[PDB]
Amino acid sequence: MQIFRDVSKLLVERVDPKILNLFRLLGKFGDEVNMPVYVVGGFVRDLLLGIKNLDIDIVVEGNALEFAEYAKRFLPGKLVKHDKFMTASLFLKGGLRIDIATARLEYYESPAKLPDVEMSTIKKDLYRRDFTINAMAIKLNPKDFGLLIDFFGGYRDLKEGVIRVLHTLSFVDDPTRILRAIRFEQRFDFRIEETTERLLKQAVEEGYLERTTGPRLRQELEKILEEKNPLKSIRRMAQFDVIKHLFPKTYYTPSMDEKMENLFRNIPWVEENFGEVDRFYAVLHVFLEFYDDESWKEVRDRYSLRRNLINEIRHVEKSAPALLEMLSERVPASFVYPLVKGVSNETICHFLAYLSGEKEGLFKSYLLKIKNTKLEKINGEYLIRKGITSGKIIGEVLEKILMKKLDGDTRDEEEILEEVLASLE
RNA sequence: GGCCAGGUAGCUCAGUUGGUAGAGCACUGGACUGAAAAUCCAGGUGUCGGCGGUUCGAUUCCGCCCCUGGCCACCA
Ligand SMILES: [Mg+2]
Repeated sequence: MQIFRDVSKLLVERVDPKILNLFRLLGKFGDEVNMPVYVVGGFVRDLLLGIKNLDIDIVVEGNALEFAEYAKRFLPGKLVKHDKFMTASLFLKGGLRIDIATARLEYYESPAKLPDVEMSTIKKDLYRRDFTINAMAIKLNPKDFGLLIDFFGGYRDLKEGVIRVLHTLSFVDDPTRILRAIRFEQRFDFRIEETTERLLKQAVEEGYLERTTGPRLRQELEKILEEKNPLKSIRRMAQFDVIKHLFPKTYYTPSMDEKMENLFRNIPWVEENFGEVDRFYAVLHVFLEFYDDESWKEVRDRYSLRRNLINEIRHVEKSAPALLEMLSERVPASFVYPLVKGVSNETICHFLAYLSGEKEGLFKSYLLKIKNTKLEKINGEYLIRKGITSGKIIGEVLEKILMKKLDGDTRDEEEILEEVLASLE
């Protein structure tokens, strides 16, 4: 299979001129310090796919700290060195960020061994990457500038739309990929080929998913839910039995599946009308239903979660069937008010996950009715001017006139107020 | 530097239809007992992190900061 290709034309045509000049300069610097310079990762992939990619990952063969320190004087900005893994991050004044890493054999020799055929060193660095499409590099050195370097066939997999791991232990080294793969499947329209699907299933069933830290898995989950087709992602994780390994007490049934369908269907509506909605907590709302205190404590400790989330969830699971019967009997909005009263948008999404069709339209209508229709006059300071006073009572009265206003009867103010006061006797 | 969480008495911590402060312990004495391991009934605790805003009124609703913890900052 063909390894090297010429992307130079694609480079100059597609890439932003600023980033391009940065590439040129970095390559030249590399020639000056006798270090081969590459740009690697998602940038290459997106470059082939015609997608804008801001973050740039540079891989040099040599000391990356020396290369960065060398490129700092010529490039305005702030250098942050981490001497652990020999990596540096150079923040340019333009707002761009350059990530520079070291490619070396962990033995090698000094001075730097000259270029070897097939470029073993950089190959060794690209073998550690997750998927073939992210395993490709591009040489920035002026002589070789615009050289696409693909050992593992990431180009072929890019044309055929294939998600493929590098080796059999890929999911063992970084089980987070189990999620990421799925995300990629939904990021583009791509398919996970047979072997890595087997490797994924094996990885999940062997409990490598639980070994990894919570926050990373939560991060990849959040990234998954912000992609284009969340439903297909959730169902994909369901196929691989990922959901129960992430959340032990969550069992994915056709009922829960339908809930997720309604949920993702109604999320754009809530986001439109009620504003920004966290999709992670929106999904956990359905997932974490009927969790006992122990399990909730564990799942909250693993992936850090709001301590008040379980209260909202339990509120929903408390008022859901009653809500169903309310919408079934065409009950006035005054009775549906206390349930959705002070709740978060995520809670509202959860409620919407329980219904479709006529009940959906009705609940949305009542929702928009509650969102609007707030107040005109009277309330507290004006009730001070009147017979009542001193605390809770007047607030109760407020809720009364609000309820009479939500029942469909609205004319003016003190008329409804007088009705309420007459009913207080 | 990025992200996710917390701050409630001296300590560890609960508390959402906004509506006047909560539990165990820290803390003392006595009954039984020469004394103790011990249990019994028990004597009062708050700028609810800081500050604006909405409300008659905010620990709560919201925005901006202070502080603590965790994840991450080769691969990721
Ligand atoms: Mg980067």
